[PDB]
Amino acid sequence: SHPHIQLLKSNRELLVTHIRNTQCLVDNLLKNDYFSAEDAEIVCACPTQPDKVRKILDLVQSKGEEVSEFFLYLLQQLADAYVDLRPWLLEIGLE
Amino acid sequence: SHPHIQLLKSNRELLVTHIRNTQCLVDNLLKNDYFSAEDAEIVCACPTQPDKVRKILDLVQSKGEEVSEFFLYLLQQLADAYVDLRPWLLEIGLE
Repeated sequence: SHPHIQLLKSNRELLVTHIRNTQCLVDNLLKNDYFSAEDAEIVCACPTQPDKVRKILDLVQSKGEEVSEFFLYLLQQLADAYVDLRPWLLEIGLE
Repeated sequence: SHPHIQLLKSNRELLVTHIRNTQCLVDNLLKNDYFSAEDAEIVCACPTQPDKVRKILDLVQSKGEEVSEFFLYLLQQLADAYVDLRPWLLEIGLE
């Protein structure tokens, strides 16, 4: 079976509505040779963040289980990277 | 005065210990023409994440108030980008 692909296909709405930045995702997929320039360009053509997430998920899924697993670990990494600053960033406090 | 520079210089330890990824930061500073290739290379030479954060802060600060403000808004943006996935990513559940 493909448990990581299934995770993406089964929780699409969560991902589509709750990823507010797709550039870090594309940049990392490019750097690690999972996305081509072509793939990034296709994602670029999608105007809105939700539309872009949909495209990214569609591409990742079609590339298969290993790319899907890599994507989920990337999300984990990114979600953890700056999370411990969240309290301070409210206190300072930015517009 | 330089309130955003002061914010970086006064909360260095928080930032140095609680930023776990510097690549998104460098990538965005490069894309927006605040960092040169030279600057990225200098950050690259720092082995550990804490060492890299120190270097990034030093460079941002020396570039001045507007770059410091941009940096703080970047941290805000990045901290918000995937934060709403944090509960799900525990549930699934990755290594």
